[PDB]
Amino acid sequence: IGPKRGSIVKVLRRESYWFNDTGKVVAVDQAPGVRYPVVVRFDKVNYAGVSTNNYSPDELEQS
Amino acid sequence: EVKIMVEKDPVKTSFEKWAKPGHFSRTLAKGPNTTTWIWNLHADAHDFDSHTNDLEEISRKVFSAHFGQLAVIFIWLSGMYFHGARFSNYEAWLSDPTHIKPSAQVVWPIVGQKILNGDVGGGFQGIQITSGFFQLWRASGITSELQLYTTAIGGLIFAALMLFAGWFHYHKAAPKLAWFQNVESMLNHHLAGLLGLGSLAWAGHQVHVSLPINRLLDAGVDPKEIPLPHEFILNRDLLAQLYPSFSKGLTPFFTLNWSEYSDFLTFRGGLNPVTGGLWLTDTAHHHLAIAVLFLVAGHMYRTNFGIGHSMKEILEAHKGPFTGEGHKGLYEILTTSWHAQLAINLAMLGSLTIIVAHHMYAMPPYPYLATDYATQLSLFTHHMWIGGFLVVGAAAHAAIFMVRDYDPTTQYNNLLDRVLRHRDAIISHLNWVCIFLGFHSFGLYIHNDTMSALGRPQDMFSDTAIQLQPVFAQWIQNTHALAPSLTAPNATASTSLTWGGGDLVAVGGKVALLPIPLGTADFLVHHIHAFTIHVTVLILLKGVLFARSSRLIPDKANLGFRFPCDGPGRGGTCQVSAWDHVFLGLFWMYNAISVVIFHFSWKMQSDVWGSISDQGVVTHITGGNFAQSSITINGWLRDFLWAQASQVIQSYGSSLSAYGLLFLGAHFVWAFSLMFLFSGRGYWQELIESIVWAHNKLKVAPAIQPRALSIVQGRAVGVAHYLLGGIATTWAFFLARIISVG
Amino acid sequence: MQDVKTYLSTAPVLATLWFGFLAGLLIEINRFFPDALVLPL
Amino acid sequence: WGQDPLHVRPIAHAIWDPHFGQPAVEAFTRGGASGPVNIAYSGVYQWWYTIGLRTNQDLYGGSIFLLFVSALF
Amino acid sequence: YFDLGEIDNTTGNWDLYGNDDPNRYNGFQNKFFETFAGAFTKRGLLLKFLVLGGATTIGYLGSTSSGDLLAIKNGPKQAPIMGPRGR
Amino acid sequence: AHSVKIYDTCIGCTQCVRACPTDVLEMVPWDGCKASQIASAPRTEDCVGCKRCESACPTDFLSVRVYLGAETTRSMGLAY
Amino acid sequence: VAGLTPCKESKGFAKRQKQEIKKLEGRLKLYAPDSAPALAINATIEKTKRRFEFYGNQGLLCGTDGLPHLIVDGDQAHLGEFVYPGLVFLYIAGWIGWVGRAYLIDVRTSKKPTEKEIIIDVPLALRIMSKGLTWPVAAIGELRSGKLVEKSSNITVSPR
Amino acid sequence: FTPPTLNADTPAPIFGGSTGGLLRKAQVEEFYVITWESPKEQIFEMPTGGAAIMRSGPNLLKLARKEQCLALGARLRTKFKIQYQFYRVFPNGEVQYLHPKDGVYPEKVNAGRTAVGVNNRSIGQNANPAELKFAHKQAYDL
Ligand code: CLA
Ligand code: CLA
Ligand code: CLA
Ligand SMILES: CC1=C(/C=C/C(C)=C\C=C\C(C)=C\C=C\C=C(C)/C=C/C=C(C)/C=C/C2=C(C)CCCC2(C)C)C(C)(C)CCC1
Ligand SMILES: CC1=C(C/C=C(\C)CCC[C@H](C)CCC[C@H](C)CCCC(C)C)C(=O)c2ccccc2C1=O
Ligand code: SF4
Repeated sequence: IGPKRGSIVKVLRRESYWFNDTGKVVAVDQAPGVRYPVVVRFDKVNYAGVSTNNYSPDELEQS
Repeated sequence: EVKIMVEKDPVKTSFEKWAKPGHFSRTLAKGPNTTTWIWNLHADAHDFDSHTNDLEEISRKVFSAHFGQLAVIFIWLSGMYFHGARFSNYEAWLSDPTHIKPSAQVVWPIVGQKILNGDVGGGFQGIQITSGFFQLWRASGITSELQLYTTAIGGLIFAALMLFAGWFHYHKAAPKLAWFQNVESMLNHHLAGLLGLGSLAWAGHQVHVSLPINRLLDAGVDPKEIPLPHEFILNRDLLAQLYPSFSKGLTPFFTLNWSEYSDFLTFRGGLNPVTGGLWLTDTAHHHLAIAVLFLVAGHMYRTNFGIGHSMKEILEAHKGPFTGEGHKGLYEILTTSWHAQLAINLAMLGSLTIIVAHHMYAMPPYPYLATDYATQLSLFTHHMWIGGFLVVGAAAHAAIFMVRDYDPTTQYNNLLDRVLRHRDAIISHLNWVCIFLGFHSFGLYIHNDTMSALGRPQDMFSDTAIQLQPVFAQWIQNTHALAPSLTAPNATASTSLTWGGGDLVAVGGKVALLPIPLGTADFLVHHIHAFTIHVTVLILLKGVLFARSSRLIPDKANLGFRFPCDGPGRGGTCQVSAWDHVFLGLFWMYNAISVVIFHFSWKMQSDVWGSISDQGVVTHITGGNFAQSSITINGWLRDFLWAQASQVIQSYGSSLSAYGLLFLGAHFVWAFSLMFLFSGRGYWQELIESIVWAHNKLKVAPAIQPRALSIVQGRAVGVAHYLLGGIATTWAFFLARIISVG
Repeated sequence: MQDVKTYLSTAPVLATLWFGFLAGLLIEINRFFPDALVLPL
Repeated sequence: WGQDPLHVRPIAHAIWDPHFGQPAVEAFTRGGASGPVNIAYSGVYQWWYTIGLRTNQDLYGGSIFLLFVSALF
Repeated sequence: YFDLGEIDNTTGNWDLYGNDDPNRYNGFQNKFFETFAGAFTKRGLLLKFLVLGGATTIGYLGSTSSGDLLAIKNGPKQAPIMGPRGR
Repeated sequence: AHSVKIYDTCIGCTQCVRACPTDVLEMVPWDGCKASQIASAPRTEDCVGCKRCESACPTDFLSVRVYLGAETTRSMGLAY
Repeated sequence: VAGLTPCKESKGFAKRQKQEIKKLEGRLKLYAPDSAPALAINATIEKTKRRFEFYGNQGLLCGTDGLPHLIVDGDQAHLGEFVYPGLVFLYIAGWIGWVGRAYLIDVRTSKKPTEKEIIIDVPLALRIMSKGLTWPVAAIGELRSGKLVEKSSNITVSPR
Repeated sequence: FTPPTLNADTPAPIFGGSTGGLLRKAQVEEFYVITWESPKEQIFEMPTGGAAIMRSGPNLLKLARKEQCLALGARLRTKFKIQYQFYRVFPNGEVQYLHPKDGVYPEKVNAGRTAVGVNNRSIGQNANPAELKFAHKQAYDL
């Protein structure tokens, strides 16, 4: 599943720090039952200092 | 076992570590990602314990940082002697100092600031200095500005030597950990080599240079025709005409005929009536005695020659039935922790600076120090602020020792473990005596304000109302005035003029010193002082004692020193940290030291400083209003904060108008502090998010993400502007008022 | 100069060198053209 | 104050303070009063004068009427 | 120090300064105090007459006080101080 | 007392439990992440409310969330 | 204009010139006429007389306080009080805003974009600080081409 | 998992006494007893403030708060390799065993425990407070 590994996606999740921000997909989990399989890496950190977050494919579009 | 352990070239002298800013910390070595990285870059710049876990490299960093500090102080002294040499009227002031104000700073005529070059006297224009360098150079025997220029270039040479030694003891030959752990040798060479030989060398200067030049300055001799300092050493008959005891020529020293040195080594006491400053025969006997006493005390500890003391053997033999295994491991505290030694040294240096402030208004060591009231107020005020800052930093590094260097395995059942074991009793009884002092001093002030407001002057605490005379101070001042007759025979006069031995010293028509009265007002303001010092001790000692843990947070030592909080839990854990107790003790140091210097300024402008006319009448600056107005807050606001501020606000259009500008800008920095102190991070973070949105709209977003300042950083910025603005307010008000009326 | 000029290109040094030049320029404007309240041009 | 609104200070209410000394009783007695009183800086005298109230009985009747109005509310 | 047979002794429920002496006075002193302080026992009764008795005793000497006893009942004893602008 | 809620964005990184100073959080099995575990708050009546778990949660936005509600002697952190 | 006399014919403005030299002349009375501090007050007097003769020659308006007041409405007589040095300012302030905006675009397309803001690339900076000279033609040029503003779909927006 | 029973015969660490110990909350509300097995005679930092010599066998320590048991417990889980458990003791005599509930620490996952307080949605799918006016339920507990 997922759009593609190594692709550029835009986050549609409202409560994330990287909403409407360009991110790079580093891992998509193909195991069933995982709610947020797509792991997206960002060039900028959030207030917690991390750049790695998991999103569903419904919360991302290819840009 | 004491010997030199160094090793050669630890780190290569390279600029590749200058280019990477956060090289010392592992978190900052990855580069910036937010704007808080810049603030943690400066916050962790000097924190050498957070860089490495090796105490050897930490101690080398501290040693070369000491050398860099010494280089900065020698650059500063080079500047102040170069300003005396080129940009001062020191020869003009030295011709006659009772009419020409000390000035050593010339401004450039650019934007209207040339009005700040005021008429200080002697055909000179410049900023009137209040640092006391002119009286210090008069006490040093400096006659010409060529000597000031030579001392400036010599200080520049020593500043280059401290920079070379700071490079040398980090990059060429840096000492190892057991070299710094030889504390017995360090105390032996600081007591004997530094404070003993330093006092002996300054005693030799005050025998050969300060004493004959300052004796000729008391005779009205012009400093251009006074012989140069080496002429007293060379022509010893010229030195013998001022003191006949020099005609014997060092034979009474080795034959123990020291009383034949009674011409130039005296125990007089009091002030020179010509100048208003202490005698240099007493200051030379003082330095010779503290040198023959610090050199004796420097031969106490055991280095490697057999004789001496192991101070672990001193400590471990000091154990009592109320403590048990006390004083044991404190040597391991004070040789493996830099912060514990920093706490003790900072407490002694701050308390010592407070000793310096009191022992300089009261026993003025320099000629024409007392009668130049601007110098006395600025020197007392400066040393009180430095002393308060250093004792708050003493409690700070005490708390950093607890959170980062206190090992509980090595400290069982000693003094420190038991002090931690009953810290609730210490803080609670300190809390009780602070509340008791707060009512019994400030509520006494509120009572005086209330009955003075209600038209009951007899229901107050005045010298005319219910009296509260300080009978212990009024007895210790009589004990120090009636001392020379029986308890201290060999004294010509008394220690200070402020004791009660008469001797109304008039220098230049202005009062140097006289007997200082102590009444109900002094009792009230000394209980204010004891209260404020006790509350500062309460916040600071609470932060030291509850740095490890509390009843609230039992894992507070894992959270560190500069952490904001645990969170909104347990009702709210805001400012639980020991850092936040240093942060609040900085405010209580502001309160304590500001009331100390306010009591100082009003007490000596009302009861000491003034003028003497004919037939022995003394008119003070604010005549006799300390005994009646300094018992109410309305008098403090009215006859001190309003009447004496009538020269800082109408100084505009004059040479003292920069004091008005910095008075107002100091109010600005204080009200700017209240922005950081009262607010919090998350509001400013979301406001910065709106500003970042406006930057994203116009494609001017920085990659270094704009962040609000941290909670510890916001409190630090707020307390820095609070201290800077309030201290600069008092600096501007003091240095406008006492220059204007002095 | 692969790292000395990198240190010289840092944010505090370049702020000191620019504002040293900036306040150096505005002082020297305020010497030859002082008390300037109205731009005549 | 209705006889001379230019040279009479408007009195708010009397003061009964047990903590006054004799200077405070002698100094707070203003407006030709029999004791220590507070001078009204609320502009109620100017208001009640302009609106039509002249005597103390009219103000007392207004106070009873607004006691009745507050009781009704 | 935990016992599971005496829960009060292992938790700090100690009479640290208490005494178990039954009596130390005599019968003549004890019968005098309980007779006089017998109408002051009940909390609801004592709170009633202390409020009602306390309101009367402050209104009595507030009103029967003289000029020398309290300055607020003395009144002015000099000419009034005229303010600025003729007010 | 305090209500600690775990959301389905959790990755099972366990550091919310490791940061907990009153043993509120525990890791139960789950099927919605690679670690196959989610946090839960059974002893939420023991929660002081310190939000150390929210400080240690790397998920944006947070998976553990503490809502400060009614506060009792557990959540006030008193010893008297 | 606005009830203000011109400063060349204002009696209060000439009174302030008279009482400023008189303050400085009395400062000169306690110095030698050839001394070094007396040359500074003599240069202060000539700086004061240059200032008052410059304010009256620019058509400044002086009130009842004898002080020059600025008319910022956009009067044809008063362009150099606000309009002329305001356009001089906004050109310089837009120069600061254009070379700081163009530097961030030039370092966003880099390997480490955050190390180029703590350590500012001076050959990259100085090649666009020259380019900030012609910035109204480049700001409205980017505004007309759509490169000045970013579309709201690519802008980080906090939720409602 | 059978919970361990408090023995009430193991002795205390050698401690000189502290003022940070049990106040009257121990007497009327609750106090916490932590029991652990030691390899040898060591010295540990008391969470009430101070240092005590811990015994060579089992140890019993009386604490006032649950946070004092974890602050002690995580101290002797990282510095020392000591497994610990604590209890909650009430003034009536009931001892409530508290941690670890399954016998294995809550950082490690166990199949016996169940998910409680877990929401199947995220924070952004929580309901607005305007559509939940005047109800016992709130935006997160449903
Ligand atoms: C030019 C000669 C030279 C060079 C190339 C080096 C090389 C090195 N030094 Mg240094 N060192 C030297 C001279 C030299 N040093 C001297 C003179 C001292 C004595 C102070 C030392 C003592 C020393 C210490 C103890 C440390 C090093 C370390 C460092 C490394 C980088 C630190 C850094 O970022 O520096 C750049 C630093 C600065 C630009 C700050 C200098 C501040 C000076 C002293 C002035 C401060 C006061 C000044 C008036 C400002 C006041 C405020 C102002 C607003 C008025 C690097 C290997 C560090 C290291 O290897 O650890 C990882 C380390 O910890 N050095
Ligand atoms: C008799 C020898 C002697 C004397 C005079 C001193 C003097 C000093 N020591 Mg040192 N020290 C010595 C031996 C000595 N040390 C021994 C044996 C130990 C090893 C156990 C130490 C280890 C030690 C450390 C680790 C540090 C010092 C520091 C200090 C300085 C005090 C801080 C200050 O501002 O003072 C006033 C300062 C001055 C008056 C400046 C004087 C500088 C001149 C060049 C003399 C210093 C060189 C040398 C010590 C003596 C040469 C004598 C020469 C005049 C003929 C001062 C320079 C502190 C410091 O600032 O580090 C740099 C510091 O913490 N000392
Ligand atoms: C002998 C002096 C001494 C010693 C060795 C130190 C040493 C240290 N202090 Mg400090 N401390 C002392 C005395 C001293 N302090 C005093 C005087 C205070 C009271 C203010 C404290 C309070 C204290 C606390 C509260 C803490 C330390 C900490 C630090 C550590 C690193 C701080 C750092 O990186 O610098 C950073 C330097 C700056 C940010 C520079 C700012 C300077 C001040 C705050 C503002 C500018 C003042 C200036 C005069 C105004 C000019 C305005 C103008 C430019 C417009 C280091 C161990 C910190 C730490 O973590 O320790 C391990 C910390 O948390 N200190
Ligand atoms: C330049 C500029 C500007 C201006 C500025 C302003 C606006 C001002 C502000 C300011 C204010 C409004 C105020 C301030 C104040 C100041 C101060 C306040 C300072 C100080 C400093 C110092 C350094 C100090 C010192 C000291 C000390 C430390 C201690 C003792 C005392 C003293 C004082 C000596 C602007 C932005 C326009 C533009 C850009 C540039
Ligand atoms: C104002 C404020 C901020 C915001 C403060 C900020 C963002 C610091 C601003 C520092 C300067 C002005 C910005 C950086 C300047 C750069 C060096 C760029 C130079 C531009 C000009 C200064 C030349 C907090 O973060 C805060 C946190 C906690 C409690 C109170 C507060 C608080 O009051
Ligand atoms: S810290 Fe956050 S992401 Fe990690 S297990 Fe706990 S709730 Fe899940």
